[PDB]
Amino acid sequence: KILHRLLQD
Amino acid sequence: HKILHRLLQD
Amino acid sequence: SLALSLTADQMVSALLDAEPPILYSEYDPTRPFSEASMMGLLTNLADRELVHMINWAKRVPGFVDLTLHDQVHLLECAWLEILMIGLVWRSMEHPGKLLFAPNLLLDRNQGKCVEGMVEIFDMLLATSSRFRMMNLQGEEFVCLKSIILLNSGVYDHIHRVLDKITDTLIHLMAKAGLTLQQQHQRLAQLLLILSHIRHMSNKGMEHLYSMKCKNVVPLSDLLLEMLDAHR
Amino acid sequence: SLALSLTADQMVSALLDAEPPILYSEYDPTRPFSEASMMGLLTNLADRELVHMINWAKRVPGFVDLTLHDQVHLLECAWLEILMIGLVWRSMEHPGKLLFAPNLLLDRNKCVEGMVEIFDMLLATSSRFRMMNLQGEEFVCLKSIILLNSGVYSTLKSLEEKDHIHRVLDKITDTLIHLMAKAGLTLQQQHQRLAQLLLILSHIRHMSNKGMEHLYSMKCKNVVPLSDLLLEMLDAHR
Ligand SMILES: CC(C)Cn1nc(-c2ccc(O)cc2O)c2cccc(C(F)(F)F)c21
Ligand SMILES: CC(C)Cn1nc(-c2ccc(O)cc2O)c2cccc(C(F)(F)F)c21
Repeated sequence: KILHRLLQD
Repeated sequence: HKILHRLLQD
Repeated sequence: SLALSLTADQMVSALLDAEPPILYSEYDPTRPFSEASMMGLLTNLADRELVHMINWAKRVPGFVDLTLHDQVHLLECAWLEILMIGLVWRSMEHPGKLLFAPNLLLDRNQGKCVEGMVEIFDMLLATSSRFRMMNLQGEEFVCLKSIILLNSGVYDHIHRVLDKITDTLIHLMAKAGLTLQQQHQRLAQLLLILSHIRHMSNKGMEHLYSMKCKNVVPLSDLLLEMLDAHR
Repeated sequence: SLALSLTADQMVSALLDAEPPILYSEYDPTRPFSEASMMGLLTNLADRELVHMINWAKRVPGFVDLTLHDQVHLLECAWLEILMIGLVWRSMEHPGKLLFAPNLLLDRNKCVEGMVEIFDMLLATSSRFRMMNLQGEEFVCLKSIILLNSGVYSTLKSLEEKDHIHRVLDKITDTLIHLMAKAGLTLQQQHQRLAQLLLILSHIRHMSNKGMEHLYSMKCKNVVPLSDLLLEMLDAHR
């Protein structure tokens, strides 16, 4: 999940 | 002509 | 425009007296679990409520000052929102349930039998719960409903009337003993819910359209013309 | 939870500080565009803005206190509304035009079919901001409200997170009223302005919903390029 990953970064 | 147009008239 | 010369109490009285009645569904003992039976009952209900909504709108201060075309535009834009806010209002005392009519209480278990409906049901239920937890008052409700009528299609008279309704909402909260701080916080909370009501209307409108396509349930000419306006 | 303990002025400076940058489009006057190419400019632009929106969101007080799943939900729900209010804000001083990017300023004249009405709606919204003389301090508050509000409606957990969002929302309301009071508005003018501002979010939700509908339409027509992220965002609404 792209958004999920970006949020974690 | 719309039904609405008619209903909105007294 | 008479609207602007009303006191807060007069505005509230006007709005209370304009209230449309609470309508009943067909009196069959059958709980709908099918797309056909549920849509049958909801469209007939909406059909009959629309006629009352129209004559209610005419009694909203400031509304009748608009040209006929503008009146048409506002109702075409707002009608489902208006039906929905009424729905969640009367559903307040029935947690977990949607009271489309006194003889038509639906739970999410029935909405989950119609494709892509359970989502909107859950949103309606959450909005109802929200109104319940806020102790929403009938006088506040009618202000909110009128705000929807005037705001949703509004794209100077309308703006001034809308300001007047805001004054009226504040008046009511002040009359209920709320502090100035609680007043502006409560105003914000109520107004933010209008965005959710708008969201639910739009998703609902898409649903109505798919029914017009999928057919099966005949739609009134009025409903068709309303739907057609959102397209 | 920091946010709860920020003063109104602290809240505002925090929000101002977190403002995302204004990105450029790939518009080129010497290059021909189709209706689809034109839209490609906007989807491409939107895709790039999303990464910055994610960073901005983390700097909105209270947001980082949320679970990761709740954060993604809010952004999935609110992203287009947030792009749109940003658009409307930077377009204020361009009557009759929308400033998608500094190198992409458009009047209503390659809008497909029905897209034009959304365009008119954004125009209307912008001129609405212009007539109110919307202030940046107000703008950033409104934008933070969209983020927290547009997706808020089992466990709790769940219920517990909701209340915290509500608390943050009350805070931003206090901040708005504080800004207005400082600006010299009477109490009546404060409540009215607050209401005028919040009712505009209804129209912004509406424009967002219509936009999403067209976005799904473009995916199906499969001509205008949509990023993998925009696709995923789109799926969330469906
Ligand atoms: C999720 C649905 C209950 C929304 N809805 N609500 C209603 C509805 C009917 C009466 C009322 O008082 C309030 C309503 O929301 C409705 C009516 C016709 C069609 C629909 C449809 F599903 F297509 F969106 C209606
Ligand atoms: C102006 C309209 C093209 C609406 N719009 N605006 C934007 C948009 C893009 C960037 C931005 O900063 C602000 C925007 O409103 C947009 C993006 C993707 C899709 C659409 C769509 F047409 F489908 F609704 C978008």
